[PDB]
Amino acid sequence: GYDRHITIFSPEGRLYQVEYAFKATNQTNINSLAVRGKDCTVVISQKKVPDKLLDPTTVSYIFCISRTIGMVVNGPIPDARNAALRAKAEAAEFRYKYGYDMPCDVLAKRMANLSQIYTQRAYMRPLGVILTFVSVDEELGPSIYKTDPAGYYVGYKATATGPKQQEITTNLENHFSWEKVVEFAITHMIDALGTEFSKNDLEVGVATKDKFFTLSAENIEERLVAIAE
Amino acid sequence: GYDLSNSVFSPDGRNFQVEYAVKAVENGTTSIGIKCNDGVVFAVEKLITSKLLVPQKNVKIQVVDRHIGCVYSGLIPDGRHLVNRGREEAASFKKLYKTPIPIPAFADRLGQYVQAHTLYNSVRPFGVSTIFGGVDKNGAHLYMLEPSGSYWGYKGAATGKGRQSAKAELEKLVDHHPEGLSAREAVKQAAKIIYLAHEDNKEKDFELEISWCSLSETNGLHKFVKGDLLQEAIDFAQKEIN
Amino acid sequence: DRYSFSLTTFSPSGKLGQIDYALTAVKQGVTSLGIKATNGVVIATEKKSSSPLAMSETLSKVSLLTPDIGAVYSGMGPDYRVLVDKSRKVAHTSYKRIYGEYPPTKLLVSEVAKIMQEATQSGGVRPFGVSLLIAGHDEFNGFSLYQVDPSGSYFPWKATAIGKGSVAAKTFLEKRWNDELELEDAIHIALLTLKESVEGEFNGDTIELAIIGDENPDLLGYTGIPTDKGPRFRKLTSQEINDRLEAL
Amino acid sequence: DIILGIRVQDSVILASSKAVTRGISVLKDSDDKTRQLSPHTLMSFAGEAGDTVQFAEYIQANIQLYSIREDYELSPQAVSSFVRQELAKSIRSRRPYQVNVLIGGYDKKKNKPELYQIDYLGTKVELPYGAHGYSGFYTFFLLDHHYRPDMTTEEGLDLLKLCVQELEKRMPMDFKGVIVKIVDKDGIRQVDDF
Amino acid sequence: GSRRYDSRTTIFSPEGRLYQVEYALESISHAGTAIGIMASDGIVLAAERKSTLLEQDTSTEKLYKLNDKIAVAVAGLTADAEILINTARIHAQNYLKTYNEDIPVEILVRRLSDIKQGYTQHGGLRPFGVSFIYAGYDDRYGYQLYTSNPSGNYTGWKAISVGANTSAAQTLLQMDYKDDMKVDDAIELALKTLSKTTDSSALTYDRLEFATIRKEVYQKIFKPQEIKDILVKTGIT
Amino acid sequence: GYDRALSIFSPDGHIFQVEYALEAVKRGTCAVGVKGKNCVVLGCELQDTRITPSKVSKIDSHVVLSFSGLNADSRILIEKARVEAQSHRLTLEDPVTVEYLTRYVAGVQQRYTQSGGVRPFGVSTLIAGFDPRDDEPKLYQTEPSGIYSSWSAQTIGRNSKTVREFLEKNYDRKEPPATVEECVKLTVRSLLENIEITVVKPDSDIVALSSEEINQYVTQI
Amino acid sequence: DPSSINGGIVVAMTGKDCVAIACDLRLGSQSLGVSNKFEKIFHYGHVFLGITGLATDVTTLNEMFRYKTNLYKLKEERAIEPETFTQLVSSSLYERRFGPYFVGPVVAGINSKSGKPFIAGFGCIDEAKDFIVSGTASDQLFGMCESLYEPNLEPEDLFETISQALLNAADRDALSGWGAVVYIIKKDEVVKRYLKMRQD
Amino acid sequence: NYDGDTVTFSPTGRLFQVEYALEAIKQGSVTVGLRSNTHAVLVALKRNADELSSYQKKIIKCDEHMGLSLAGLAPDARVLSNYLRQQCNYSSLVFNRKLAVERAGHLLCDKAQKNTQSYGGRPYGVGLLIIGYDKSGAHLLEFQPSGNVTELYGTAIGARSQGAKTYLERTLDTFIKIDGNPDELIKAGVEAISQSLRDESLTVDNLSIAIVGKDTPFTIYDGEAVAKYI
Amino acid sequence: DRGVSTFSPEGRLFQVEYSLEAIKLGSTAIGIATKEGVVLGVEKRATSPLLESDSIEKIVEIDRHIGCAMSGLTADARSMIEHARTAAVTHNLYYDEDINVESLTQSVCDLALRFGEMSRPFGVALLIAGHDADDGYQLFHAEPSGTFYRYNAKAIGSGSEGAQAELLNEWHSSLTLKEAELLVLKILKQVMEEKLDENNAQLSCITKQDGFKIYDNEKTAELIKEL
Repeated sequence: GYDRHITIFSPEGRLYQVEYAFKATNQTNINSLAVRGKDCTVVISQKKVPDKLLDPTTVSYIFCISRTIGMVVNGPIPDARNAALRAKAEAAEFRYKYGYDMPCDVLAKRMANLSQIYTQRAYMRPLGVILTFVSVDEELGPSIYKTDPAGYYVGYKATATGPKQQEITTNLENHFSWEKVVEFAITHMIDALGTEFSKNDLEVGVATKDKFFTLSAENIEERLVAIAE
Repeated sequence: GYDLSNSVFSPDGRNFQVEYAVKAVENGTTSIGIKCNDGVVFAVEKLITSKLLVPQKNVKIQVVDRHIGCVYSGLIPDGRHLVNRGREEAASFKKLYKTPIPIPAFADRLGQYVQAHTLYNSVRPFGVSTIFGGVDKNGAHLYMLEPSGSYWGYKGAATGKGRQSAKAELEKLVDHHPEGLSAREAVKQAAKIIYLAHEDNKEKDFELEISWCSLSETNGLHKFVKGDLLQEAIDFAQKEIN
Repeated sequence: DRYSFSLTTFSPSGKLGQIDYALTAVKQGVTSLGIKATNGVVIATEKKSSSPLAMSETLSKVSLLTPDIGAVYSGMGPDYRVLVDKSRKVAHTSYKRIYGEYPPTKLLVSEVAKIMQEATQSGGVRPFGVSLLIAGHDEFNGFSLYQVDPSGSYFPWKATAIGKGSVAAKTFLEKRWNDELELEDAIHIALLTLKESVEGEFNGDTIELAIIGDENPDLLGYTGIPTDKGPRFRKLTSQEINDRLEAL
Repeated sequence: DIILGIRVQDSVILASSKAVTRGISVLKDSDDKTRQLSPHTLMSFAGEAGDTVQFAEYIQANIQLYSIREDYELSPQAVSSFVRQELAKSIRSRRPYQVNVLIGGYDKKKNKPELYQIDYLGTKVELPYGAHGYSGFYTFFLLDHHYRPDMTTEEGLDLLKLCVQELEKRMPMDFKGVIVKIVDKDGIRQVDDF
Repeated sequence: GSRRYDSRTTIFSPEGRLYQVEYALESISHAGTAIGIMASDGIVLAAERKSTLLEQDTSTEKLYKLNDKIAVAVAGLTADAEILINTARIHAQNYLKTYNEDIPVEILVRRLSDIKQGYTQHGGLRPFGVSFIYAGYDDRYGYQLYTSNPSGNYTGWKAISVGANTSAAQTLLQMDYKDDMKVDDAIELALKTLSKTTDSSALTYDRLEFATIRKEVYQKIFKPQEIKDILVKTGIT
Repeated sequence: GYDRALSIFSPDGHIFQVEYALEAVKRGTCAVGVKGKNCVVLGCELQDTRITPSKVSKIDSHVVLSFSGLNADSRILIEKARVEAQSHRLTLEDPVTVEYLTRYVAGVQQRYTQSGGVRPFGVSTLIAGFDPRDDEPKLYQTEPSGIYSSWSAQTIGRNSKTVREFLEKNYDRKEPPATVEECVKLTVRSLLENIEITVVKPDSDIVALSSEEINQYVTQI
Repeated sequence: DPSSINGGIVVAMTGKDCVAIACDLRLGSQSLGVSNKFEKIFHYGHVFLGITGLATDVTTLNEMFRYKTNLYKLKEERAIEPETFTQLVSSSLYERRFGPYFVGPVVAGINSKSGKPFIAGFGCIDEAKDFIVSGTASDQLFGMCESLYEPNLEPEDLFETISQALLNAADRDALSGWGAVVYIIKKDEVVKRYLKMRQD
Repeated sequence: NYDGDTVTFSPTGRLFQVEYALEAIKQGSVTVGLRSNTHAVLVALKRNADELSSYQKKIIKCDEHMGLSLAGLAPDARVLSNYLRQQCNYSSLVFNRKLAVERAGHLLCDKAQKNTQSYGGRPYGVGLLIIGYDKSGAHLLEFQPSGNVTELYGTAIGARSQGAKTYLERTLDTFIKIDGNPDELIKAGVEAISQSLRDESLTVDNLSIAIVGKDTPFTIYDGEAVAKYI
Repeated sequence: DRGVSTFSPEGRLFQVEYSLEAIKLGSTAIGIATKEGVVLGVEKRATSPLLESDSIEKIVEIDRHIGCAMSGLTADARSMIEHARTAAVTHNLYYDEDINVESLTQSVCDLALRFGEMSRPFGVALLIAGHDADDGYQLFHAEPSGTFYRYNAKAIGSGSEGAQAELLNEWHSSLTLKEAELLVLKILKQVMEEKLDENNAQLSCITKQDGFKIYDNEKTAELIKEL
């Protein structure tokens, strides 16, 4: 009866707490998509701020892990911030230990291993978040690596996360400077979700060769205007 | 049967113990925060449970370092525990570095601490929601931190029993004053909002406590509103009821 | 951590329930097989992708443990990943720091099985949900192929399969295996068995195959040391698998 | 201290000096620097004042515990190995035991006497005769001359008496005579009239 | 807290029994049969394995050397047994390092059984699901045959069987064992007892692990060809 | 560390784990001890007899310990008792008295009944012997709860109630068994309601009777 | 320096399909000679090990290596080889880098598979092809070996060479002597010989 | 389902173990605290298990300037008073400073709160009334197991404390202005505690009174010392 | 299950109440404090005639002027008494003076609630009797709940319910020491199931001059005759 309350095996060989963490990843009802250009990686995340008392510049599910790595999280923001702090510490520690910046895939494996530990030890619950790491690796180029509560991670050509991740995923499959990549991603998210975006409805992160950065509301409005033309 | 332990996901992916802590918060007295053009104002309703309480002596609002004010609703001892952690954190930041801790950094530290209390079944979630903020080198910041560890920046924040009416009044404030409120008029309006929200708890008398941290009025340090300004705000609130 | 008691305990029938459930998780995993020939061992598995936009090249289900030892799994992938990390670390610390050489296959298999049994008996941990097929070569035992179970039990095999279609694959290997098999014949039999096990597309991108065979001095990365032989573990590329499938 | 050991055809004879000196005065002139480890094993010790007795009783307690636990007696070889291991552990501890011991015992299964010399560093060696420190400087000539493997207990005692006489004549201290004990198949006995 | 999920492995039953120990014994009762026979001139260890593609010539899963003079037959979980066997080997080598003598069989058996008992009284962990048969020689008692179970009890035997069908095997041993048999007669007896207690229709060399200790003492773990020869000569073939 | 409170009070004031350890003791084999004027005689009713340990164990040269219940737990108790006796010899220059050793063993047993993460020993011990340089016989008993007491004659194990009734009707505290023969014959008669006999005498004179002597005693009875 | 407390020397030589290892037998306590039967050469299977230095350290290391090689044989089901044993010795010695044993170990043996003679000196491994020396007379041994040694000596010639080198180095060393033992090691047989030398 | 541990919230947000610890106080004997500007008074009704037994100590003295009275589990009160004495000791040692009553109350607050959020412990089953005098004057603090510490003019904790508390509320304006006449404040406290009796009357052995003030060190009256106040 | 340190909805610890009900099954112990001393008497309750009743130590010495009786799970009583003796000796070592009886009782009762995940509270109740210059002859009743009271006369154990009422009837401030002995013996004879005699009951007393002493079977028999 308690196989559903701690991460031990069920008689069917399943970890119900991990599956429920997967369920928790969609509580925020936010959809995100990541696309790689030939030179840059772009993450578009929905920015839903319904309360008018909120300061919108603080509502953010995109984190700058290091100079080159950015992370977009699908799930509750406390677990998202926990994962962000851990990833930042891991990146800084890798730089200290090995003399060079941690690659995006190494960090993704780092966090997936932590998730696996939470999956195997009973006193640790899984974090109910999905972590998408993006960077332009100095060896592998633009990179998307996505981690889930199960400790599973893999690299992606493009990826989408959220309640409507299926629609965006099939849309990208049908399709299959960084400003053009951003415009492509925004247009494709509009088409997949069937909803026009204002400058306040979107979060944009861009991983380039020298740095990862996030666009401001003014930059997002500029990209929306460019799409309008 | 998923609500008996802290770190258990329900089949829907919910943590029911955090929701129960939120219920405990909702049971508490109403506390608000208003971000003015150059500072932050904190106001809290202090219920007078008995005539034997010493007036102006059971202080609820707490200072962290010299520039951060914290007010909370729900389980007051949990709020004091959180504020003790926040003071330790501000001291550690001011020892490793030299600047006073920035408000967003302090908010992140408190959020990490509160979120760590939802990770294990050997610990209980915080039974408070904390409105905190202050003035740093980047201006004024206002945050509300929930039992889940979630926190956001706010133009105006409210928790407690009369949180809905206080939120409506703060929304009216944000609508009517896009230019940015002034610290003194913010104190007056905080008094007004607390008095308005007390109507949901009219069965008992209450004492109004206000504090503020303004770049101009208080020189960027958190100070309690006392004396002439406090009485002026009280009279403004009393008049604004009628 | 207040979990200091065992989560795996005996039942009134003598069963260890968590180990049985880990075995059930293994049986639901993707089929992976290993065949031992006279001059090599071949381990093969299906690469099942979660999304068509996933880069399956980044997910390696076959791992090098030592230059002459490789591993494949069926079951829970993250468990295999952490087990592979621990196995490489143990193969270095417990053996190569002491004796200056990589362990023989059986000793590494015993160390991995020890790691698995520790998860079986220690407090506050579930067992690993993976069975590993570990293929290796050592100077004194030659080529060997070992299956390690979640309980920590390991067994040497001439040929075996684990996972979703392990029963049919094992029957086919019983039909096809013989003690005079060459490495190329073993690879052909492995490809046929995996063809019978794989549901959808059967090609070099959906199949991961590695061999323990001849030493590869071209993969050593340096020359000038006559006694440094070169790795025997070799993961076949998608191009090589496609070539061996076109002339199937 | 002065410790002599001599293994003869059927027994081991140990002689230990009687004097205890601290600073300006000879406090005791009848000390027994031996401990019975087992009914057929005896250990005599020399070295630093407080370390010798402490180490000896620790060893004796350990050997007694083994004997009770197994309802069996350790062989003299095993006892000497255990003592050597203890001294080797001590020599690299926070404060080593500065104790030199002679282990004389009778192996009831081999029916042979055994003598082992172990110094403070932990160098063990099986000897027909032994002495620690400067003691062998005044005795080794005589044993090298007159020792035979087939010597009886009486001849060994005469040789020990001659060695003690030589030590009394040329060593520049007064060790106040020796206490003589014999280990054989009948157990451990003391020679008072030496 | 974790109190809800604790199974309380180290507690008594109202009848004074230990649930987990009894369940581990039940587990071993389904393991392959291992037999030890102490003859006048040595000890015989025989174990029944429990596929065509299995590398039988390499598999050593029930008989292990702990020493130059001590061997164990294993019934139960093989990985727990491997842990215990490593500890036993290290303990025997520690004894040899300390005393320059080979460890007596009883001391080693007692140490292993104490390790087993420790998991039964404290720690909250499950018992080892292993039963051992120790065949050993030492100068004190000569050839000795002990057995130990998850509870940590160890007893000395002239002939003993562990694993599946212990009752039938012990009945056969009681019927046919003599104190004055030679090692060859003991080997024959072990093969006959295994044949009449196996659940399979026939007993073949691939299903058998065999070991003897004979006098200096010599441990011989039989190769498959030697097992085949002994099967043919005994008459089971 | 595992520290769950396994031995706790039931609503009726009982510690169930200690009661169940007592049941485990009552399922033990036997330990009959008959104390006389000069004798303390301890007895019990394809196995290899050479290497199967005798139930009576020497804690020191003068104190022996018989037990009943779980043999594996008894091994740990006996090891602790022997180590304690050796340490007492080492540090207080004196061999343990029977009461001191009994107190130490009962203290270990009691400690295991109120420590977290452990279960009580399912062992009751009959501790017999003589104090150093003394001659009055001692026969103590310890139980899983930690209770220790002195007895003229006591039995533990299966048939303990019947054998204790037999002793209560045959042993008389007015006139204890006068000779070693009387001690042994009373013990054998109690065990006859296979026999092993150990006689504990002062000055560390502890001997187990041969099978011939025991056969003569049985035939006389 | 604890190595000079006890004295003693060990020399190993390679021949044609054979190795020789030789040592003196003196166990000394500074100038005083205590034992003439302290053999410093031990073997674990077919791998021979000579240890010079502090005698208690010699005994401790012999016990440790017997322990480790026994566990190796139990785990591996095969006897350790001279190269693997050399790695084991190096790792064991550096396991006590700041608590070192005051020893000089010399490995001699023939690899059972390849059949090639193997000798080694030391934590840093000196895997020489001609000779290894160790002890208080290492300079005398170096002179004698560098003068006398020639490659591919037959076992009899190798015995004579190593014996003469050892005897003449021990004659010029105060703390070495009181007898000598030579092991002529081949794949099929190992011969142990005690040498007649000066007893001063 | 939710009352078995202090680490669990009820579906309505309640902590049941803390409430049970409060009920532990409600089973205890009534003690009354009240203060004027110059003096703070503790009045306690000591309880005896048997008429052959003595009356359990209700009032504990910390130092010359501070003391407390307890209602509920006496060992918990002793633990808390030992911690309070340690805090005052630390203040005196490190700063040569008398610990303020409010700061000591907050230290008790933190110590009590630590047992309501972590598993394994239990809430303290005692309530305390702490009176003290410092540079800011007379102080009366009510401590609760939940961690709540309150500064009051007057208060009563224990069984039937509601009558005493109601009387103190009615008398508030009178006794807060008593000022420099300690005997009258003690008298008012005695009337307050007498308002909480049901059957037994205040006797020489029953009544225990403590006082601390401007020029009054913390003194406890027991036995015949309270006969003038009965 | 439930935690050992849990409160009941009525504000009482479960394990403490269970331990008190465990105490209720113990052998009876009676203590009477007078101006000349304190008399402690216990019911031996030997389980068998072969049990040597002189080995039952249910009255022990804590210090020269402090002794106590025990009732309930007397195995826990030994640990409590060892702690008490260590406390008294440590007091004499640290302060060069004998410990006060009330201070000794406090030191003992400090262990009472020091349990939780000690696995359980003690299952024994003590009657601590002692003398000192500060307070004279004193008698305390220590409980596993951590509470203790000073008693003029107290009875604990199986027969405490009627014994306490009888002590209420009989005790007065002018009782002499011999009257206290007779009263203790009378109450024991009243409440003991067995016929009271010098082999199934024990007496002890604490006086300033002679300290803590246990009455021998001879002297106890002479006192029993007086009834």
